[PDB]
Amino acid sequence: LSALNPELVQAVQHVVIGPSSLIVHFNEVIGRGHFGCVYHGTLLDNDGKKIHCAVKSLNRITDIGEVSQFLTEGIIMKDFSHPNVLSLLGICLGSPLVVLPYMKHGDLRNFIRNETHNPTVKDLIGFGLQVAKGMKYLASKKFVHRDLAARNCMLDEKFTVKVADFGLARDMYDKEYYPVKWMALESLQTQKFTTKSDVWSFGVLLWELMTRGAPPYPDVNTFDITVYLLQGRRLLQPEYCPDPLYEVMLKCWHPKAEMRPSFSELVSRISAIFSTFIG
Ligand SMILES: c1ccc(Cc2c[nH]c3ncc(-c4cnn(C5CCNCC5)c4)cc23)cc1
Repeated sequence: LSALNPELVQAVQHVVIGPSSLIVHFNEVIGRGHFGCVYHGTLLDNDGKKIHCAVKSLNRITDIGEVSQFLTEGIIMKDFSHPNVLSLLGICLGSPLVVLPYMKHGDLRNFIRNETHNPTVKDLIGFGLQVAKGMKYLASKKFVHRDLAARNCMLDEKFTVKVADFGLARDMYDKEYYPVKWMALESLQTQKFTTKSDVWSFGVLLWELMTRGAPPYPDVNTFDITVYLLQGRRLLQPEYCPDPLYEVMLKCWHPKAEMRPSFSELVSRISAIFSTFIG
């Protein structure tokens, strides 16, 4: 660690959590191993307030080159915070640690699929509006997510949705062993991603919300999706999805990227749909 470049060490000081400020429960994993090496932890802020956090161990990092790159991703991610985006609490330098807020309800897809939970149509549109707000923020920063889906959004104790799976929180489902159906048509054809291809993914995420986590295009092979979309076939209107909300989804799947709504337009249109419900 003494081999680290000093101007880079100075640069990362506002992101670094001192080892005396973090208590990691290496004996308690979060999510039964489904999210890899992530543990319960306790972060002590400057005032001594105890913060329940999720601590990911980055075992895939060994050399000083990978360590430096990890410090930079930390510096960049610390500048991203919004109520609807998973916010980095900090980093710790065993293996390097990524400290994230604790999300009581885990991923959005498993929450809406859980038979014991009963989110209303209002609550579901509300989750889609929160995702649109988080994406509007990421898009304003010229950030292209590339993997927006309900599995990649987290839900906290106050039912606030956090767009995740970016920066140091990427490869969320990295399991140790012993997304073509969300992609825009041009991304399937050219392998190039833009904010307008994230708008497409957003439309598929809206459809996941309104069907309470059903898998998209279950009868279509991942190889056959391109042709299916070129024929002008699209995901159908879910049973209890309001028509103006389905109109919004169809706009997200326009074959011409330039004709799709912006995330700013999506927040505007969805906020007005959301306001029609009693609460
Ligand atoms: C890297 C990047 C992002 C993560 C995601 C993550 C960050 N903070 C979390 N806080 C809690 C949980 C989580 C997982 N499952 N659960 C619950 C679900 C309801 N039943 C009890 C368990 C909570 C996940 C995360 C991980 C690694």
